[PDB]
Amino acid sequence: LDRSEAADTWWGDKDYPSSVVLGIGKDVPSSIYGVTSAIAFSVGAYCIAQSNIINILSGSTVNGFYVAGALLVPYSWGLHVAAWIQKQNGK
Amino acid sequence: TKFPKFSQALAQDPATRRIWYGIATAHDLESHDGMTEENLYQKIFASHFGHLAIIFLWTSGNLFHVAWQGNFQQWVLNPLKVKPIAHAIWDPHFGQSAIKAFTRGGVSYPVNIATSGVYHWWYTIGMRTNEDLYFGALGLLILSTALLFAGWLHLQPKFRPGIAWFKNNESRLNHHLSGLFGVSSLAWAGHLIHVAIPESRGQHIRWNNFTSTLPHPEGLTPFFTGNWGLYAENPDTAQHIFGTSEGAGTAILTFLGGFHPQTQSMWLTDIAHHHLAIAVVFIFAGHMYRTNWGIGHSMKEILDAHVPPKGRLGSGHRGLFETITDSLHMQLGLALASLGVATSLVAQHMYALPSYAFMAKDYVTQAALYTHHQYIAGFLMVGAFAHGAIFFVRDYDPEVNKDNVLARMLQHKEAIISHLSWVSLFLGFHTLGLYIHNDVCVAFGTPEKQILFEPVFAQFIQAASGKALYGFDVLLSSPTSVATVAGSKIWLPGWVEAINSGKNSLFLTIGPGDFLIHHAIALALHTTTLILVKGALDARGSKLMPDKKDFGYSFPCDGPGRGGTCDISAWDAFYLAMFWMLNTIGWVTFYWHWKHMTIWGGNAAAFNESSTYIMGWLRDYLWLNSSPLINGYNAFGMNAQAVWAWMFLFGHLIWATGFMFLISWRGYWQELIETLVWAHERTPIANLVKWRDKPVALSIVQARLVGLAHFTIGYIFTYAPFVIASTTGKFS
Amino acid sequence: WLRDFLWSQASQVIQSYGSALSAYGLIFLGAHFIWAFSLMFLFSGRGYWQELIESIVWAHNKLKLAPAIQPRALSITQGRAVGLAHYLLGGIGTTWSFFLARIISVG
Amino acid sequence: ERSASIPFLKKPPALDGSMIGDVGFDPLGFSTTITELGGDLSYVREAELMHGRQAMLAAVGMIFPKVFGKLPAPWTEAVSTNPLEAQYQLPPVVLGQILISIFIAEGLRSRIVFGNDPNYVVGDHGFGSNFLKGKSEAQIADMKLKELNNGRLAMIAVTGMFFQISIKGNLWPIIDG
Amino acid sequence: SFLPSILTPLVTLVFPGLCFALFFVLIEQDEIA
Amino acid sequence: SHSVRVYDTCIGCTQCVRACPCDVLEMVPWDGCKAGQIASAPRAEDCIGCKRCETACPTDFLSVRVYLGSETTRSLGLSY
Amino acid sequence: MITDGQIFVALCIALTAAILAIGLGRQLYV
Amino acid sequence: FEAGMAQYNADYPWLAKYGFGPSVKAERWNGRHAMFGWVAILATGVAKSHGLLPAGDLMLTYQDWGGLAQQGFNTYISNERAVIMIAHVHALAVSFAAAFGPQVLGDSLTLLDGEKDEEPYPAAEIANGRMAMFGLISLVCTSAFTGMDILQIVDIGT
Ligand code: CLA
Ligand SMILES: CC(=O)O[C@H]1CC(C)(C)C(=C=C/C(C)=C/C=C/C(C)=C/C=C/C=C(C)/C=C/C=C(\C)C(=O)C[C@@]23O[C@]2(C)C[C@@H](O)CC3(C)C)[C@](C)(O)C1
Ligand SMILES: CC1=C(C#C/C(C)=C/C=C/C(C)=C/C=C/C=C(C)/C=C/C=C(C)/C=C/[C@@]23O[C@]2(C)C[C@@H](O)CC3(C)C)C(C)(C)C[C@H](O)C1
Ligand SMILES: CC1=C(/C=C/C(C)=C/C=C/C(C)=C/C=C/C=C(C)/C=C/C=C(C)/C=C/C2=C(C)CCCC2(C)C)C(C)(C)CCC1
Repeated sequence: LDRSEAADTWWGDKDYPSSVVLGIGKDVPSSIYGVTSAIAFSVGAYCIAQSNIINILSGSTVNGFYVAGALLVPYSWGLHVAAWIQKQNGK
Repeated sequence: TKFPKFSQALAQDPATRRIWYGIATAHDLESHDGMTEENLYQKIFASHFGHLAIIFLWTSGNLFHVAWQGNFQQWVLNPLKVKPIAHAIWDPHFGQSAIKAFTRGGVSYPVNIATSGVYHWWYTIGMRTNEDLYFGALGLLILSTALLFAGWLHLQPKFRPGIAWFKNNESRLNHHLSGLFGVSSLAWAGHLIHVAIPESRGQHIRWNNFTSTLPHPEGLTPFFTGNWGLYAENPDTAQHIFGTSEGAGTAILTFLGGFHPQTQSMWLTDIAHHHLAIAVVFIFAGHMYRTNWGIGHSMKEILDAHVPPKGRLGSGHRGLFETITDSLHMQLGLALASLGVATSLVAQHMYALPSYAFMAKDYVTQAALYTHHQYIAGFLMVGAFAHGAIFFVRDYDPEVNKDNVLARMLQHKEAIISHLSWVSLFLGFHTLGLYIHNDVCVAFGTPEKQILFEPVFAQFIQAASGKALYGFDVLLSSPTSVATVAGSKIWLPGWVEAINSGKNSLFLTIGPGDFLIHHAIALALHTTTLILVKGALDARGSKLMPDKKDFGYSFPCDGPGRGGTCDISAWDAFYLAMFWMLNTIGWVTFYWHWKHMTIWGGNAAAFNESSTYIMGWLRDYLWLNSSPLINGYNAFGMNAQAVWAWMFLFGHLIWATGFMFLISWRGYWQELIETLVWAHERTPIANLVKWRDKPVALSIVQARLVGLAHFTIGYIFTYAPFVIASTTGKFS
Repeated sequence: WLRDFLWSQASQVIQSYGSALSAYGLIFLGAHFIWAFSLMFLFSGRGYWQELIESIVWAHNKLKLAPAIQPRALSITQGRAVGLAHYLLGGIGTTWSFFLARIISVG
Repeated sequence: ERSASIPFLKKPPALDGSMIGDVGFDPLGFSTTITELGGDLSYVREAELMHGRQAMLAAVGMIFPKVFGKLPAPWTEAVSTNPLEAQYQLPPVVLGQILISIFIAEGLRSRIVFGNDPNYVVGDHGFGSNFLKGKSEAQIADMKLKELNNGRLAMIAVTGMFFQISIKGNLWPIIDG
Repeated sequence: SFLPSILTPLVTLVFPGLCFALFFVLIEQDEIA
Repeated sequence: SHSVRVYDTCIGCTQCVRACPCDVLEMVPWDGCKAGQIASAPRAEDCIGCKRCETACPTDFLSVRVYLGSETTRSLGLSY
Repeated sequence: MITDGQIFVALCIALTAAILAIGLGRQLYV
Repeated sequence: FEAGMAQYNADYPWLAKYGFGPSVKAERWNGRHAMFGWVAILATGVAKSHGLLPAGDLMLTYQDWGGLAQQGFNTYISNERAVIMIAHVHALAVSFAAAFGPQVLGDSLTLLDGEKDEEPYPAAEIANGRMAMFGLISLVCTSAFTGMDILQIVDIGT
């Protein structure tokens, strides 16, 4: 990737960042971002709790579909940050 | 067309400083005459190829010498008694007594006893005969040949890569993380599962039958069906003997934790699972950046738009991409800092969690490896800071970094330097004061008055990790804790016994001596960082010299005007911080060596009692353990440690010779050389033989460099014989 | 020379704590400390210390207590003199304590 | 604009039909990155011809030892007819002397490979070039394309063969055991 | 073996001496006209 | 040889030329300064680099400045 | 036990590496 | 091959002038030494047959030759090795006198220095040298591969 092939994303003067920083998610509405963030956080917390807390994680038997979904907690964080960004962008 | 062809100024230089400066500026390709960026990058690429070839030649040489002259096959049968042999000695200066003394290790010729752990490493990864070592040496030789050919090839016209290709950061980072780290770690996991675990379990898997022999009885059917726990089922038993099928399991990927009981080293199944998992993580990480398809990330965009609100960090990270991708010194500094941190990490982790079989009981190899890697970590950290300073004085553009996160460092450099000075002064004052207080209290026959502070926070961390002797009863030390309950079924059953077992270096017990020495280490680190940070930040300029950037990185001075300007160039801040690097690593290695020597001797009370005062440090560590070294040769005879004694006094001599260059400066020697020039020119006969380069005293920076090199080399060559010879003589 | 004179006869100095020669042991360590301290002045240079003093002067000016008599790094001749004086004091004190402790203990 | 071999992908920018066997087949873009670097495709084309010729020779010499016969057997009676086993069963004399023959051939080739000869044609070592004197340039292109296609086929074939002998121990339509 | 005797002096006395001689002569070579 | 430069902060004090031990510096007429003269270095090849000019310069920072560079017999000041 | 022939072929490979290193050094110098 | 010579010369432009390199003088001198060496190994063969060389299982001692004796090392130096090494030392000393000394008589070594040239190729001694050196490289090749020694190969082949 060359230095020229890069959009101007700097937003220090502005109060909020442009939607270009979201990449492919620039056009995603804020309501969809927020509701998906809530669903993702709930599902990931449920998966981690059922993997480690409710059942103590045994090496012989780990579900895998609970290991997946545990990654949605960072995804939920990103989704709610993007929800805020889209809310301030009015998009 | 003189020797410094790259430097016309040095070519026209008529004195003997031409040779010195050409040699020491040979690799400073950025400042060479008629140099372009593309040629610079291509030459760097070729030099990298040559360097890799040298590394592989060194490895192949070690392997070949152990195969040819080493007792590897004998050592394999009885690792804990046979002393590994490095290589044979050929010396026509040896006497008969020397030949007899150096004849050891169950061989008929003089030899050197290896202290690098290569025997343990090769035995663990599954080398059993000299033939395997020889074939590995041949493979490494062929690899070095290929790398040298590649280095030659990529300087050719049609094969010279371009500047855009060199500056393609995204593709390089993607591949050097998904392939160089990820796929290579996956390959190592495959090697373990295919060759190392079977060899530790008593199976001879080599190239002629690794295709036929299955790593697991089930094969890849569990892997493709998703029943991956079958590979963890049936682990190795606690009665297993390394290298024999008795007590051997069938698991290839486990998370037992702890240590293998016979070897007191980590399980090879655990290591294979580690490398497999981390390879998966690296391969996932290496798809982050955008390369030719659309998916990915743009590092320029990420850095540009990472700026916090209301200008907290100024304009944020704008322009950092440009400065980093344009300046090679910043990249070099970041790489050196990361590698120094990694070297410190491996030094701290090898002794705490030994991975190679029977290395825990090999006390000489452990101390040698720890000292080695700690010293290299210090060197790499000093280099990282030095190249950061060079970047500031050579490659920093304030126009690009207009109100940048990097420019604000220069903005509040005065505050940074003043606070580093404060913390250094506080730590030094109070650590030295407590040490002297303890010294005087013990000296006046009243040790009860010592100010002994228990390292409560470190002990709390040990308890949280699983230690129980302190009685804190927190987290993993508490049986009821949710953390213990969660981890109870995977690794804690092994980890708890490993940490609580007292025969191991995992989370050593600590006390007031540990408190005091840790605060001394903090003092030394903060002072070294103070010197290096001040050099880097004042490299551009100062109140005594605002135009330092015009003069550059390494210049002698600005003259005696303005009160004197000695050691102002910020190369002199490398020079001055190298002393503190040697000091801090020396303190760290003294601490490690003494605390481990006492524990190996089962006499930890000696450290716990005498380490609280400097007289105890001088008496019970240096004076006590220096006897087997200095007695390597005496009036009555000589032992195998005579070489180590000679070297201790040789390192002493080099260290003392450095003081000459560091104390006496150039004018005295220039006048003396003028007198010698007069004498040579005026004597008869000898005046027919006449120099070509006018002899002159060494330059100021040249002599600072030479004195520092003498200091450092004497330091290492007088500490290495001590740490090896004393440990060998005591065998504890 | 290193083994049978320095190492051998340093026993009476290092083993002096808790006795009448504990003062000689303390002076031994202090003389070693001063000898090491002297190397700072002997190896270092005035420009570094002047820049460091500039940073510290900024720190004091921030709190409005920078002195009217502006602080300066020592002159070059003075730095050499201070290093030499500390070097000689440390060395002579080390030998003084060592000889006195050894001879008082054995003779 | 579109590749002639893969009609739903863009044409490789480097390839432009000025080479033998050019059908725009470069999904990864080796030619593209080489042209960005600055080098030419002469090295890759000559390496392709080398590999294709070697693969053709290897394929014929691997179907032969057990087809028309393992020589009159002066010394090859002990060498196994299995090709993957014969390589670890050649004697020292024959092995080293085949080695030195191919070494001198490759060392002779290396100079014109990495040289700066402007008149050098890729795949023109002068060995057996006399037949090309009679033929015309269109015929020359056709014959070079036939050579390239045969080598391209053999590179993949052989590869199969080797694997079939390794894992099954026999080819399907020939070499019954 | 005899390789140590054959090679150690060859590579530690003869070769480094020739290298020092060559380097000295090369650095003392003057500019071409 | 070293590079001697004079910046327009000069005030024609002629003390650099007095401190000069090699006749590298001289006063030449000028408009900017009230004294009507400015230091100049027409013989930089004779410079040795002791920076007595810089020591004697009374400006807040040095109007006369010497940058060390290529070494020669004259710059090294070798009598042999 | 490493054989004399084994040491000799390893030495030959080392000499090849030496020649390539000399070539690489020359190309780096130019 | 002249192209390879120009490539070398070009690369190494210094060694070239003295004749060190792929030069006819160098080829001639080796050839002379290789012919003398065929004569030498034949002389040692007949000397060993006639038990000329003090020989056997006798070995040197540290008290007679010191650290060069290598007594106590794995290497077992023989008196035949010592005497043949002394003969070779005498040969080397005479050669060094002939080379670095006056060109008393005969032929130079360093291309007669003096900016002389290399006369590209009785004058058949260069052909004989080709013969002798190819024979020598063949002898090392068999000694390395077949492992059948040197004197034994010479004796059975002759
Ligand atoms: C291909 C690589 C690989 C293989 C063969 C194994 C094999 C094994 N692991 Mg696993 N493991 C891996 C990678 C791998 N691991 C990675 C990357 C991690 C994260 C660091 C772990 C962490 C881990 C732990 C902590 C434990 C195991 C254990 C096990 C055993 C049973 C697992 C099981 O039944 O899962 C069956 C699951 C599936 C068939 C589906 C998995 C699909 C995943 C979730 C897809 C997404 C991956 C994700 C993006 C990668 C990043 C990691 C993220 C979760 C943070 C078995 C020996 C257990 C063991 O041996 O205990 C003694 C155990 O306790 N593993
Ligand atoms: C002195 C001298 O000689 O001068 C030379 C000079 C010069 C110019 C070089 C000359 C020439 C021409 C030469 C050298 C010609 C050589 C030609 C040669 C040797 C050409 C082989 C092709 C093989 C192919 C395509 C194989 C396909 C193979 C395939 C596709 C398969 O069979 C596939 C398959 O096998 C698998 C994979 C698995 C099996 O289950 C199934 C089968 C069996 C189906 C001259 C003029 O003649 C003479
Ligand atoms: C393949 C190829 C090329 C090539 C080639 C070829 C075929 C090269 C062949 C080279 C060849 C065949 C080179 C042999 C040298 C032998 C010598 C010098 C032996 C001297 C040995 C001597 C002088 C020994 C003397 C003694 O020891 C003896 C015997 C007895 C002892 O008492 C002691 C003495 C000292 C008396 C090109 C054309 C170059 C281009 C490109 O590279 C590709
Ligand atoms: C001058 C300069 C430079 C340099 C610099 C340097 C040299 C630096 C270094 C630095 C460093 C060297 C740093 C480090 C750091 C570290 C850190 C920051 C860490 C962290 C950690 C963490 C976070 C952890 C955590 C955890 C975990 C994870 C687990 C367990 C627990 C705990 C808590 C421990 C450069 C080149 C850039 C350029 C510019 C200038």
